[PDB]
Amino acid sequence: GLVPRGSHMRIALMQHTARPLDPQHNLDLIDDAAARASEQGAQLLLTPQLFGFGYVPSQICAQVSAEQVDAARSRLRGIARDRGIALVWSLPGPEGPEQRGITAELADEHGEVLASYQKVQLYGPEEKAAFVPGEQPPPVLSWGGRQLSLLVAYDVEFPEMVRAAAARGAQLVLVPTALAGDETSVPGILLPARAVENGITLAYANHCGPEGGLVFDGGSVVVGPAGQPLGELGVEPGLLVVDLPDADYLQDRRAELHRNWL
Amino acid sequence: GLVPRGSHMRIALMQHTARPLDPQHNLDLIDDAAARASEQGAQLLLTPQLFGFGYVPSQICAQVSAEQVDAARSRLRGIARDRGIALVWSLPGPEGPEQRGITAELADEHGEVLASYQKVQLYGPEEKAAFVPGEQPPPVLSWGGRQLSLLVAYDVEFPEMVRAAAARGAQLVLVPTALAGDETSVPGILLPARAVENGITLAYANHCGPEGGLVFDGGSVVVGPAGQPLGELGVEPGLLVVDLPDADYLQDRRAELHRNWL
Repeated sequence: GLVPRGSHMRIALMQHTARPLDPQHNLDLIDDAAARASEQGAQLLLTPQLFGFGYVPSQICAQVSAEQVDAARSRLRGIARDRGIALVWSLPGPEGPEQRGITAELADEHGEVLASYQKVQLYGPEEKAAFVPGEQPPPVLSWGGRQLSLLVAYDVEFPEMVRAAAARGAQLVLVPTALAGDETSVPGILLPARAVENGITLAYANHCGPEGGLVFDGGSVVVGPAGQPLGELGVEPGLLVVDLPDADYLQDRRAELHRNWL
Repeated sequence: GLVPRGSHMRIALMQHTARPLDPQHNLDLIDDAAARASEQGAQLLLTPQLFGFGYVPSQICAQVSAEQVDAARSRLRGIARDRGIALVWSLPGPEGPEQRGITAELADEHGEVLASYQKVQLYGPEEKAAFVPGEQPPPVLSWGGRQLSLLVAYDVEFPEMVRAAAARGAQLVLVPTALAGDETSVPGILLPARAVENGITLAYANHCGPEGGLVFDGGSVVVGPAGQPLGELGVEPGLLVVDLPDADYLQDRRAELHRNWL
């Protein structure tokens, strides 16, 4: 509907089912979403974890080459530019299959890659066998008038990962994910706390429906600093569009002691 | 009602209003609660932050001597022994008024003090003016067949404080508190996450009603490892009695990186 008059930020989250090992199908879905989000006045689209090749870690390790990942990455840079919308995607990283991790990248509407991040907290034995964990803290960068940051999936369930972003100035944390198994506690209990305990907004974009032997939960959501859903989806495919509004835990935490007690 | 047949743990939480600077009145209330919890088969009673002198930090600094704190502490050890119930209380620490912090202590049913902890995360300028912050991590100790730990009030709102306890083996974290101002996000949003993200149980005992110029929220609650309230109170005085049931975030967290990124 009409954008708020001021200077403001409208984001979109793509929730959909990917087909394993079919990047032309999955990237076409991303392109469709990018066009629809831009038409609705969104300035950025967040898409889910490993959407381009499907959430199939062992198959990605066995079957998807670095040249194939690069071809999908160039296509995605192309969609950000061609649809004139900033885009956050998540693919395998650019190294060989035995060296790369799971990453998220943000390209601006000119297609320039502003930030790349490698998932630090791999989930379960198949991810750990298929991917190398990241060793770097989450990036934080100005975009659209706020400080954005990236994390991936299981990362957000650790308070330490969100705090690492908020410590570097993050105000809006964008999280591609792939969560199955009817795990309501992640978006229902953990996400609202990560928002409140840092005073930030988080956007969480999941797959939904049957894919690669799992049934994904959907439940994509944007949670504001009071832990309230600003918008949310259920279990069906959908494009969530949200207008964002413009204790001091982050000052008060005794970080020099906390660091010694983890 | 009848205790479960096995080896099991039944705890009680005292939620009530204290009178500022009137330890004979407030400690009598604790004694009443201890007797009632023991009669109902509870093995431990958790009571709220600074209940013995009321939640009045600046007045405690100005008016309550170390000899007066010690006299209340001996009375409380006496109630644990005489009512035959383990007791967790929270008083000013034992040093002079300008050196002491806010503490929580656990005495067993024999009146032996098993653990003492000094609140690390002071809340707001009046606490910071009246008390010295603690510098030690939360204690964790076997009692009743589980590993118990102590934190105080604002501590629990920092994920790092609960993680410090769970890292040392805590399974049941006991939290005297004093929270006013209709701050629903603490027990509604933060506590359930602290339980889920560590896989622990937390018990949270607040004041309620008008006291020292504030109106306390009540909302005392025991939350289990799925983030569900096992029992909970509203805004009126009450004695909550709960029978406790008998992802691996704690193994998976990359603590050596997290410690560098806080």
